[PDB]
Amino acid sequence: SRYKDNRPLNILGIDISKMELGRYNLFEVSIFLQGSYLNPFDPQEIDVEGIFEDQYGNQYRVPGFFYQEYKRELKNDYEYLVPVGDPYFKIRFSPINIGSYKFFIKVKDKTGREVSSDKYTIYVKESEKPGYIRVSEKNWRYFKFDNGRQFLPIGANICWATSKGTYDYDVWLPKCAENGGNYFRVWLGPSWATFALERESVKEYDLKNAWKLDYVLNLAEKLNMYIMFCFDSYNELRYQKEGAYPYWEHTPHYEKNGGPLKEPKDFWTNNEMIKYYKNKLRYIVARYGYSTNVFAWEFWNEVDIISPTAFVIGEVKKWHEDMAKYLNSIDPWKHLITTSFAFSPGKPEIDSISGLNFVQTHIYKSNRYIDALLSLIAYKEKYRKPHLVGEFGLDAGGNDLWVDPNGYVIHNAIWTTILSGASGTAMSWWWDNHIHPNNLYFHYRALADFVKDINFLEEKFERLTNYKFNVYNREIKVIGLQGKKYILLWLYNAKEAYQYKKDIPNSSKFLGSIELLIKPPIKVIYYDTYRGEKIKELDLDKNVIPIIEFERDLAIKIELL
Repeated sequence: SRYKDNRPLNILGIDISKMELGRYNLFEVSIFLQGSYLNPFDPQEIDVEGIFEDQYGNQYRVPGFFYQEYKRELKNDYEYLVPVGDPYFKIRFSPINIGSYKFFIKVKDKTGREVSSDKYTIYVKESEKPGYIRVSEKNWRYFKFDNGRQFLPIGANICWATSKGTYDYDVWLPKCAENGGNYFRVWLGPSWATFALERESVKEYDLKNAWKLDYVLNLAEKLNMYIMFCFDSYNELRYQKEGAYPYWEHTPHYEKNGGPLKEPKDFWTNNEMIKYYKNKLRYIVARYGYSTNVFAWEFWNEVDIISPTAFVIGEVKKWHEDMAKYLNSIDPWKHLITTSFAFSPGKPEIDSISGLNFVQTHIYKSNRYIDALLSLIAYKEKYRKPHLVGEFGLDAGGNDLWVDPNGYVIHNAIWTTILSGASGTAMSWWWDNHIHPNNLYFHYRALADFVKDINFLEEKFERLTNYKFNVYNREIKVIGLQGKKYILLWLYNAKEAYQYKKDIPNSSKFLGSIELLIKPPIKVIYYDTYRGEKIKELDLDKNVIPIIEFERDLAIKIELL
């Protein structure tokens, strides 16, 4: 209990960030106090709250959190954080309405004593921020911002850094954002992760790693990127003898390492573990919940491949139901909640839980993965909520790096997923050893520029269904969406799309045609998917679209006039 205090409870000082703020901007309160508590991360020992009320009567109860300031530096090839000052408590708020707010601070410690601040007033003006990310009420396949604009996630997994820490995100994130990326995913476990909160203990959280996550979230705010926070990964509950990067023997949950659990099965029902896990959720909401740049809370990376001794489907389902209910109840901003599975079809018993707002797929497959993606997207429409292909690659073993230096695999997957009705792009692995060093960002730029001016929420897109290819001596296939006003096609050469040896394709002849069930007149735009630019525009009085010569794949945007 390194942060214990044994003094009578008293507020010693309050600092306020700024009294005039924009909608959805951060309003931060610093609270210096003394009190009686063994563990500042445990609300039964000390409970700090900010109570906010807008002009319209809406009330927000925001949990406070323990904080240490650091100053970062680079020591050759690793990040080093120097503590600045004593630790203290913070409250982080974000106003969803404009106008005036009144707020006060309340603190209670284990002695039962309670103290309060007096009431403060702040004023909120309109801003440019679109708000929090929600499921669209117009089309449950897609996400929106509070202001009604669509959110189409484009990006990749960027789940941890090297020893350089935040200095790696300083490089990766601006490159992503300038190439149309607006999304990434970070890991908050296991203990070795850059942002691991439970690093030494499941009862107290790592203030250095939490500060790094602050930094990366602040960078995402500056770049208009939105983050999925993955709280735990399967490795934590997998025994060494089971392989697949196991970590149970090293995890703080295990009694051997100071935790409450004798075996990983007990995670789901151990009373002490459940209490600590709720304290962790409270800490995460307190420290990061304000941010509109948190896209989603994700409980687990691939929970189905924890130890088979630990996976009891009924217990895992009840735990997800109960934690989703708890998290929603304490999160003033009601962020989206999800979880993930290694088994590509997922677990319907868990995916159908109402408290999980969208479903995910992870898939690593080397052969005919375009058809596999299309099949999984069609299948999971049964859940009537958005579907994110949250991990994709050729092989979990890392063959992609030497098989496909040009990123054709990534290219094929991001076009297939978007034009099959998934909520966003397939999210690649290998950010640090593949995407960045091979400079694969241009693939995303081309795709983002193709889709950005379409409002997916209102097109009533359906997968293309009544088509007729007329092509001779080539095998061309199509992935496509048909809506009220646009038809979007991705055509690929079945014999070239899965070969990765050739240079990036570097378009005047007629190849063939595709006939669609549409009413002319139409405008046809041919789009180079590697250079990310229009090749050709064509007005047509009949429903037969010519296919121009292409090497690997080609995109076509058809507007019904």
